[PDB]
Amino acid sequence: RLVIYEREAPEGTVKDIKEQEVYMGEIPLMTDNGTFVINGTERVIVSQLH
Amino acid sequence: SRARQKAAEKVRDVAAELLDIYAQRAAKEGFAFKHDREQYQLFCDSFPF
Amino acid sequence: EAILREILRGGQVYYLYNDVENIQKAAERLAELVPEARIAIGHGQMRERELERVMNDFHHQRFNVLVCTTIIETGIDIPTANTIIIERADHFGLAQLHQLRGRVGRSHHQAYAWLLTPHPKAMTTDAQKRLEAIASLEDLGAGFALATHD
Amino acid sequence: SAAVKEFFGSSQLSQFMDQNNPLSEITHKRRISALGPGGLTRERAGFEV
Amino acid sequence: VDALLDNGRRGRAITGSNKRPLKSLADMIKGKQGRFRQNLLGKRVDYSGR
Amino acid sequence: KQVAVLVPTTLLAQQHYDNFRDRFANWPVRIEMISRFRSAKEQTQILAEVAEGKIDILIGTHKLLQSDVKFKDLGLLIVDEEHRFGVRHKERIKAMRANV
DNA sequence: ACCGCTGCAAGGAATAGGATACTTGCGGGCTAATGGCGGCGAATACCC
DNA sequence: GGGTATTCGCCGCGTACCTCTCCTAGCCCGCAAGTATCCTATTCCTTGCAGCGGT
RNA sequence: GGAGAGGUA
Repeated sequence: RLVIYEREAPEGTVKDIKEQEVYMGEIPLMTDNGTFVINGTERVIVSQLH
Repeated sequence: SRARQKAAEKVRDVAAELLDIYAQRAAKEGFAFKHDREQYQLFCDSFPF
Repeated sequence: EAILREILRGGQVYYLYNDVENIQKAAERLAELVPEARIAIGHGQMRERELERVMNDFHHQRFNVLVCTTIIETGIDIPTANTIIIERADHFGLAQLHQLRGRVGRSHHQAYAWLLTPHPKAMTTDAQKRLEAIASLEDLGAGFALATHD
Repeated sequence: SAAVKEFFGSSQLSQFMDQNNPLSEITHKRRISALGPGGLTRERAGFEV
Repeated sequence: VDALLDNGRRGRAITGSNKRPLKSLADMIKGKQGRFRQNLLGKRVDYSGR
Repeated sequence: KQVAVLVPTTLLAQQHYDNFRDRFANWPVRIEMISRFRSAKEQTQILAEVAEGKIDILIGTHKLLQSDVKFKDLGLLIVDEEHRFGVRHKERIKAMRANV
């Protein structure tokens, strides 16, 4: 959602505001067990201890 | 988005014509110019430097 | 501080941006950055009378900093202009880099030239080679070997 | 997409399953690794860790 | 010529693409992959099994 | 030998016209220019007169290389501010006279 | 009364605007490291 | 100046085999210049007729 | 051809 402040008015006012469903990224989904299927292979992220 | 792809080229060859003009230059002989000492010196005099 | 160094000398500044769609915004972006400079706009796509007005008013010192495209590359007079600020020297041909370095100068006054760079790892490797070449050679007689760098 | 695919594809942690059991799957899904980004080094860890 | 014989002996080392510096006539002699340690290191041999 | 001058803009032609005219201020030589800034009625006499040839020095932009300019005896090409002009515009004049 | 002079109709003429196709450059998008030890030069700072 | 301890960064970091996955690069179209034509339309400049002046 | 993960001895 984009806000545009109208220049003529003082600091912080609304000319108009638009909105649309932007798409960004293809996040992998975990399966029902634990596996992330990445390239037809079946990877697993291990928990890191730091 | 209307900036995608797909324009062709090579509507007219250059290489043959460049070779032609270069061969034509290297075939004929250039002009042997004539130089005048004092006439060129009077032109040098017009140079105020 | 580059703009201030030029204006309290008294001459004028070529500030070149080379994108006409946003040069209007870049004008005020520079203008509240230096509130005491006088900024007008000039580029090759105006109505071919306001351009001449801008350049002649520039020629009569009516304002200090000119935001411009590479229209100035046509090699105008007014040696009082003594500082080039190329805002994005990433995308500019090295021969006309030398040409724009020739634009300032023309005077006994010591001209200046700041070539703004983006962050060094962001840019093209070829741009880095270009900028190392232009940072190596700052003399007279160095135009030709700079073409051997081209 | 580049940032998430680089991590899910090529990291020190997103590793290939041993699938030659049910046991080897279910104990490779609980490995507590002390390596990878922000961690210590395979060759450069003392006798204390 | 100073880049030919040993590129990178200078602080400035000229490269090609992707900022990897070129191999010089030092680099086929320098280090752990030169012509000096390779004969001394393991060379795979014919007529063998495992 | 009908010197021909080529520059890649109108402005450089404009300074060159001053330079040529002011330096050749004492010799029987007629020097002119052509660009888009010249009117057609001036173009139609300048380029026609080039065939006649009392103009010996002619300055201009790409307007010279417009496949209509006919120098009666071309003897010298001078071209300024080189790194423009492609290749075709560079040798399109030499196509007229092989040993220019 | 009738050329003499003026104001307006027109017509062409010239010129801005906005197309097109040509050159230089060059990039942008796009397909095609802060969990270690040791030696040594640098760089000391340090007492003489 | 000048011997002398001292520290700090730069760079080396130690067998053989097997398995699996990740890797970047040139160019077409865009941008900015610049130049030419080509209609068009659109105002501008110039001319010629309509109509009143007058002494 | 390289980097990374594992596994054996």
